Amino acid sequence: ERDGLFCARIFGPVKDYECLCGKYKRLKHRGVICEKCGVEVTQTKVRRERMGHIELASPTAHIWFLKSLPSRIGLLLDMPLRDIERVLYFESYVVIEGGMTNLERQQILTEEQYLDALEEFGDEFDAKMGAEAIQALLKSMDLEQECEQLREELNETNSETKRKKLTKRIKLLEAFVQSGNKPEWMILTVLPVLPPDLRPLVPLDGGRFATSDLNDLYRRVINRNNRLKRLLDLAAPDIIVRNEKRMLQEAVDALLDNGRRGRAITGSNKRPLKSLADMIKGKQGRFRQNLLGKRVDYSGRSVITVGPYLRLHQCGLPKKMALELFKPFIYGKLELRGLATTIKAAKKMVEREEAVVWDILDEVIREHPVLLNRAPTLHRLGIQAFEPVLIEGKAIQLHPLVCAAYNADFDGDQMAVHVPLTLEAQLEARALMMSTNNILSPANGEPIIVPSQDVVLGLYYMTRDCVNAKGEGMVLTGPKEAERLYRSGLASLHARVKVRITEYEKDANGELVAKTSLKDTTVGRAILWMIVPKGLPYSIVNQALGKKAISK
Amino acid sequence: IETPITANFREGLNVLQYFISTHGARKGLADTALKTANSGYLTRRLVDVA
Amino acid sequence: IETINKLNRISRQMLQEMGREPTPEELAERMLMPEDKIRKVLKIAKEPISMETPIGDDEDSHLGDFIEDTTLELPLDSA
Amino acid sequence: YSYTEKKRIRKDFGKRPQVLDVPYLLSIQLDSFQKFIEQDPEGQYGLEAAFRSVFPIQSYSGNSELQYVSYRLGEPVFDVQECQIRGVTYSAPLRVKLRLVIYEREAPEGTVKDIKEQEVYMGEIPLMTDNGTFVINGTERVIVSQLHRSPGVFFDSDKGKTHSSGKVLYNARIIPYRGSWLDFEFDPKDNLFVRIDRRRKLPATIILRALNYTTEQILDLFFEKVIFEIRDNKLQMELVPERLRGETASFDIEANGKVYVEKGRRITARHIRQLEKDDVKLIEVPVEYIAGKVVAKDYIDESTGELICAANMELSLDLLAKLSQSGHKRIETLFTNDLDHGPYISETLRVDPTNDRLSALVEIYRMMRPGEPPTREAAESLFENLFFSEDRYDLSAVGRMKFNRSLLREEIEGSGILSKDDIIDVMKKLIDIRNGKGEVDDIDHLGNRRIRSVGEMAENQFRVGLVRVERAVKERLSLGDLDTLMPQDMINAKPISAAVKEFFGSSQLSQFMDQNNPLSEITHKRRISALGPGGLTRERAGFEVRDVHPTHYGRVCPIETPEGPNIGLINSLSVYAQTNEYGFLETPYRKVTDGVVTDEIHYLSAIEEGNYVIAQANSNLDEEGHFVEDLVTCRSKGESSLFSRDQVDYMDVSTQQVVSVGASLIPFLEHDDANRALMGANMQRQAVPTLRADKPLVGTGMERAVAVDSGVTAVAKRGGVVQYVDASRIVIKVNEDEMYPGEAGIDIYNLTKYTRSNQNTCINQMPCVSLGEPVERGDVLADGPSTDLGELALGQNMRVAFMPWNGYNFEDSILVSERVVQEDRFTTIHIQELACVSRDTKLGPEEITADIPNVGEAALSKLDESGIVYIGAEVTGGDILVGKVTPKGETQLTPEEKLLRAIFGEKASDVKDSSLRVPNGVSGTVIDVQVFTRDGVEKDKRALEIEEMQLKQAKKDLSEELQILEAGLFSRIRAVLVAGGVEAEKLDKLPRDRWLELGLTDEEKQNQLEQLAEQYDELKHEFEKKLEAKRRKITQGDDLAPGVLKIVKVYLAVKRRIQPGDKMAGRHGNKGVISKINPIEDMPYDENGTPVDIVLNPLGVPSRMNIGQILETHLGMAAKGIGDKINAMLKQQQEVAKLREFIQRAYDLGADVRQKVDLSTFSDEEVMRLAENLRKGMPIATPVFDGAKEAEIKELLKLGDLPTSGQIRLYDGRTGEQFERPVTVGYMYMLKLNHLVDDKMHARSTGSYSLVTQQPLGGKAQFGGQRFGEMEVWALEAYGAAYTLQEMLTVKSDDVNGRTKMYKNIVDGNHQMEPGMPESFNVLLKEIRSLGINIELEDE
Repeated sequence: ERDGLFCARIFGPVKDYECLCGKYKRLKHRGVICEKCGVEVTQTKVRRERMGHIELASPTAHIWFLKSLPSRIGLLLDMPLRDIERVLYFESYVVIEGGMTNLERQQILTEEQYLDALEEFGDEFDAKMGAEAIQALLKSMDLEQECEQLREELNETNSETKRKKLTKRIKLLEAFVQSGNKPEWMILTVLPVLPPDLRPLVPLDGGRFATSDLNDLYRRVINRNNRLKRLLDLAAPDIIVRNEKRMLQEAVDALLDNGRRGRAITGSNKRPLKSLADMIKGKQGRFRQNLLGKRVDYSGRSVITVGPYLRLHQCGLPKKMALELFKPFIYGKLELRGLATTIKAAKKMVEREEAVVWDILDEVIREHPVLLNRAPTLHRLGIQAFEPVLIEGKAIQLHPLVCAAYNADFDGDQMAVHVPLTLEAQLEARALMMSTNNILSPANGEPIIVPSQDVVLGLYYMTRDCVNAKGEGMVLTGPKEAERLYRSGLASLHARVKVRITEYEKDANGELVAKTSLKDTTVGRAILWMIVPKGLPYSIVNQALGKKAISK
Repeated sequence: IETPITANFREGLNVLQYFISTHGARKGLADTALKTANSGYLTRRLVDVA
Repeated sequence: IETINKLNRISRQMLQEMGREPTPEELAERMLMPEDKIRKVLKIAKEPISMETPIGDDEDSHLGDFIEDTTLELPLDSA
Repeated sequence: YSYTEKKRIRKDFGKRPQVLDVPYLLSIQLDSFQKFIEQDPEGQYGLEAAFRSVFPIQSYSGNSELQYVSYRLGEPVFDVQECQIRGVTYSAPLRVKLRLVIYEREAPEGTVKDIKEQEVYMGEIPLMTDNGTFVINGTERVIVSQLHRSPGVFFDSDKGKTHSSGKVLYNARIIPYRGSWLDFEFDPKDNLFVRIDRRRKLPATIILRALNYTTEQILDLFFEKVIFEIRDNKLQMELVPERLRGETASFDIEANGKVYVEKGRRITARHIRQLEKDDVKLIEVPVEYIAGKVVAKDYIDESTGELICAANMELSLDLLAKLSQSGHKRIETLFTNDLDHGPYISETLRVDPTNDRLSALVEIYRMMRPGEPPTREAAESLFENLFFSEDRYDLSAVGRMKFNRSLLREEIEGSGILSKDDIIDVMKKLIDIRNGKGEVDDIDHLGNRRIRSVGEMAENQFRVGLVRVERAVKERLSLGDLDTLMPQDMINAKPISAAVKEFFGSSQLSQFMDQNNPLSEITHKRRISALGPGGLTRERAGFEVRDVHPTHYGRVCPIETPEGPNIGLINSLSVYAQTNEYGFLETPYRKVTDGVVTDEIHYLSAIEEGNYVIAQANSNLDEEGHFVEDLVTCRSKGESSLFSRDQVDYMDVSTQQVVSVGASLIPFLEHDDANRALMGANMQRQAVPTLRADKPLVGTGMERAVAVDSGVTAVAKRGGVVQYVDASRIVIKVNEDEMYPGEAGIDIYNLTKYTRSNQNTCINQMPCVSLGEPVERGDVLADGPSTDLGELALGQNMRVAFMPWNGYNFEDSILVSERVVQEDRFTTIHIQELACVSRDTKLGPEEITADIPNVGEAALSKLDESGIVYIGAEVTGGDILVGKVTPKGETQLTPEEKLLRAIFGEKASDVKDSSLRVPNGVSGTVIDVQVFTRDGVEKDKRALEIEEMQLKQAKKDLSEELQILEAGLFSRIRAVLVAGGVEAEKLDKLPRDRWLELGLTDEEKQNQLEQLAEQYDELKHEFEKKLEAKRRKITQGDDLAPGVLKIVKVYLAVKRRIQPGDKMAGRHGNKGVISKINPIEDMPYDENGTPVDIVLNPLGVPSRMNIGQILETHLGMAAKGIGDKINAMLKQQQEVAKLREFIQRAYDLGADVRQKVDLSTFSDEEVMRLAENLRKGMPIATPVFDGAKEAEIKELLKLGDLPTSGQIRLYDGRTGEQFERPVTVGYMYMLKLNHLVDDKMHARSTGSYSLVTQQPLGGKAQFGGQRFGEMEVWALEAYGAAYTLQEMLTVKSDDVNGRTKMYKNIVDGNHQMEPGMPESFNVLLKEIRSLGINIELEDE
């Protein structure tokens, strides 16, 4: 409608550069106000960054300015919350400023007391109802005089409670003065309207309409404002005016903070509407759902797989992940070499799954980082980067040694895959969050690899001894001879066999010291020493290798 | 409990000992399942502080 | 609103007499009006659904993000 | 022994005999459904109680009334199959007989003015099938066993954690069924406070004063009176000698004698009995003892006339002097001296400022609704309607019984409202418990909570609907005319039907039936949920409620409940438990009379269980005699101890009475942990059927009952000779003993093939009976989706070896072989629904045209002239299924596209392309399409094809029945003609339809022939009427959603073979995942014939404190050895007698067996069929908590010519080396959840976004991005990375310009970021500005 909530004249056009009546085609016409509908031909995103306003008849007190602790309104006015509540809800009248010596500012009178005091005097007893009285009091009050009075009173008495109260009041007054705000701005005469894009009204797929509770709240507020205007224009009685003002105050409250001081407004079916206070304060609010963490493009979730099939800084990914995430790079490097005509044809060629598509994807995945995630991400090791390799089976493989880093056992969990696009992010993921660079835990200087695997138990068994059964009673020259003797199927890895171990120790400057001697050991321990490079002593592997042993 | 279990999982158990250990097993399970959230709240607080 | 109220009062007697939902053909024959008007009234007379209605039995995810944005274009057509 | 048991016999290792009868699993459901509907004039159950409590209704005038007579249940309109296919709510109409009786205003009781009666339709009520499904909108929903507390009074104590000094306080809550609860709590100031609906705390005496009670009456009812006498110089009292318990004597007690009690010493028991034997009557007590007490009654002044001293006043010297001068020498004083009593009511009276009943009513009215002036009439009416109203305040008959049992009353039946003495008795019991006499009631006790079933929920919904409709009737009757208005136009059927539909479609209890396997349906219908409306919430639940109470023995299964936030809240009802008429769970026991266990069974509740003693089922039965051990272990009051023979009261039936089926199906339950058993039960109830169902080798003894009570198999209600067998229809001839003379003795059963559910799988009914095999009542003629012959086949039996590998059994994973995939093992069938709807727009009607622009022959070769895929076509993800076009208006185009169109010169008509496509990665085959249109739109020559196909598929069973009946009638006519005359050669040559035209002699045979002709005509008319009714139902079954022209459902079927990425587990809970599929060559193998198929991980097995799968593997190895021996003996034709002897010797191996195998009475063909069935290994069974020891396992291994150790070395399929230690190998039964990697895996780069935030959506169906929470943000902050965080946050979630610039740079090969401003930040700024806050781009 030409005067509705999301009217095209106030908030701009609905479609992309199109008027209301569909007359202003030829997008060239920009900024031309129509004579029939009056719609400025602009883009659709204009409605996103603009808002409206509502002209109210009677001023309204901001609910969250006095309901929020410690009731800053009552602190600035030196009045408890019950009194300002009785004043705002039109339960009792308050004296704004009394020229006579009978009463002064901040004096409450009931219905009978007001009538008794009004029949005696006249033309000097200033008293209004709720919001108007509070606005007049905030306008007539002086901040400097009150600050001077408080500073003079604090020098005389030093009562702890009263001193702290006056100190907090002086702090609030000084902050209000230095902020440059005006006390008249506390009341509300013209309230803003939420942009139409933040409160959408689109038809659902089921042939029905999906409305918003904020639209209903704004409609209620507008209806109450129109009723108040019609009552004021027709000289409504005092009781009806008070009731309408109370209803308008309740509507403003429900629009700002729906149902926290009393009973919430009944919603559509059974549940009450949520207001902006619920969208800001609640756990499902915008802060911890669209600012800190939210949905991200170029992402995926997949199932884990149990098999190394690669090296430490590499992981196994199915063809599809890059089937759906690396397609922009596919199109880019297709336009690079020119194997495809256009992007629209390259999309169809990828949808046909040709062999050249996979041949190009193999180069797309060549040396490309990818972030793996396990929910929840408690410590730093929950976010690491690797490089994928195309395999069969549509489940992502996980590194065996990062099971203690992600704290995710192979019981059928789900891993998150993310792809960095910018060279900056790719380089900072390749350098910083690599499994080779980040090997220690952030908690202590110990290696985070404290493993499971009765496989490793069998390693420990290799590092064990046994009976003197067939195979013991020889001497071997090096670990390779023991490896050959064990692989040929001649003896076990428990034979007490002296091995000619050539051990290397670091020098005082950083060089290596070569020394060869015989060591009484077994075959498995010799194989383990062979696995150990030429940079560690032999006295550490000479004992049983358990959990703490391999950790050390 | 005053009367403990005498058998083990190798020779088998009866209904009494199984029912008397189940209410402790599920008790611990519910305890850790409810504390996995208090731990997350503590992590949230510690991240917000520092 | 008056036409909808009359149609509802007629459907109330139709369901009391027959026991089944009132068919549009019989309603149009009794109202002496074409079926197009009855169809349009039955289509328009529907209360809009709220935006915070939970999709499932659990009150975990509401209807906040369940509708796709088919108004603006996508990067594909832009490129 | 039935034929289903004769096909194959399960070796049961039962130590104790089974004397009870296995009850029906889904018994509570059907019992409640009957009690809610079945007509009962004397029973107050369901609609009867509803119309008895609501009607007769009284209006304000009281001249016209509406009385209830009875109700009538309608007939089902459509069949269950039609309601499931189309989507119509299966229900029956309801007709209630209501009488309108109008009295006269002139005559006092003149009721001869208007008396009418009529049947009114109040709406439809959804019925229940044999299984228990609720067909709502074409979906099978189920409401299941809400758990709440029984209405009554509950006394509890505060176990600290909220106090000021640390004093144990008490409270008593009244839980009603409809109304507001009352809470009587003890204030830490030793005061009794009352709360109504948790609004405001009032004194405890205001409610008593509101019931017309004075102070003296309250003091007399609560406290006791003691008489004090005075004769001008003394203070004598009638002291009872048994009241001096715990009283310090402050004077010398002298009662006509010497000093009895010394001054300073307390009163002892010996002094009590001495003074009692002395017969003390009067004691001269000093003045200090009396001065300081509280009077009981009001002593008026006979001289003046005013009140000298009122009640509840402390005594003093002047008061005693005035009372002595007035003449009151019989002072009645209360007795409050020690902990035996308490002056709490006195303090309550002192605090309470009210004086009379009027002030009490005023205070109650001010508390209930503040801000309103209190009036006498309105307050009195409110106080009478809140609690003293029958239609408003009434809990239950069970509620009244519980109230009387709590107050220790004698009668268990009373009124529905509370009286003036019930509250007084409750307060007296509460103060007695406070004094230290009673006991605090427990909440976890089953005697304090109850279950609300389908019947009670439906009754509550009907009560709400009837209250709403009676409010409407009261609104409509007080204004309308009493003569021209009919009762059919006053009552509207919209509110009741709307409430019923809301309850059956959107309530928390109404959940979709998990139809993965029949075991899931059983454990879901036999569930008990404590979440939903009426009970506690997910957040309110704490630790004290979720713990298993010792009273849950044999009632609630403690090892079957979903984990996470719903742990210990939604449990499984045990097998032998049953819900009585009061709503409490009970378990059948056996009477023990002086050690002799008889066949007498008595059901006991929790309160009745906590009083007697129960002996466990492990006691040895001495051939129907007494106990063997002198000290038998038994349980009572929550403690187990050794009792003698005469101390045994009841005995349990078996050991499976505590654990339900879904958790007791484990072969070895006592060898597993509680958490392990819970996880195994969950993995078993969430299992998925396979392609070829095979019975499990290891199992239990109650699987037959579950398979026959699941209701998915063919239930033989009569039993007889099966005549015709087919893949979809089976007929069976009922025997002459059960054949009724009225109807025909032939039963037809239609096999439901590939039924659609909300858990899409392969749901079919495969026939099992052959041609010429008779069956009896209670057999299985056809199996289901996950049921084998007489058993419930969930997964599949495969070989499993416990040994490490090169990393394929890293952490509790599953490594499989290639033969599993080659033999189609672990293969399912998925059915994905795809619905294309046709809706007309505001600018153009919607049409369906096969001709789609920009579509070649590739996509049109598999489409009909209308645009529908041929039934039987194999499609791949990306093909168009339904051709739908939309008219498009004049759309503006960019000058580039205009120049391109001018260059090419093509037409390019404005027609949208909104046709339905197959989702990516889905290559399957369409089973059958369904086209649903409204009555206005014509079928358009397309639905006619499927309609004719359905009609050809139909008219089969009806035609066969008609032909059989006609043949029987012709045989009867031939028999009558033979009995009448000699007609043998002139009947077969003549046609069958020309037998009624032959005219015989004028005798009784002519009349018989005429009667038979009339019967044939009646049968033909009945067939024609049935055909007309079927056609009418088909015609009227064209209901469509408003604003919808046509709906085309595809129901695409996909094979989805086994591939790595699926979760697999067993019954003990060995959950994992398919690591890889290695070929049969690279797998370990045995010495002779059995290569290893599955390799498990022995890492996490010994750490989870459960043997389990080890014993299962050993028993499976024994069964496989027995089966291999049977197969080897069957491959030769040596002798059938040798096979019989071997089978007998194998089945008679158990020393103490429960069931004796009878094989000598079987024939040769039966033994051959048994051997052919056991070729795949004999099914070994064992009861719950009663498993065979290791000795019996070793004996069974030795029987099948296997090593007694059960651990055999293997050979590696890669190098061929022999391992050091042998390997534990054997057959096991593996299962798998849905957990499909095709559905779990979901990734997207670009796509649809949100509206308010322009952010991607979340979910597989949504096809959107993935959530990036704050934990990953903190992890990135801990790192030195700064670009990844911002790239994921701002230019991938909301900023359209940034993401489109990045896309343009990537498609052109630039890899540039160019960050911008987040749209979510702008949204937050606008949201903050909406509140009236100024934030305007603070620059540098």
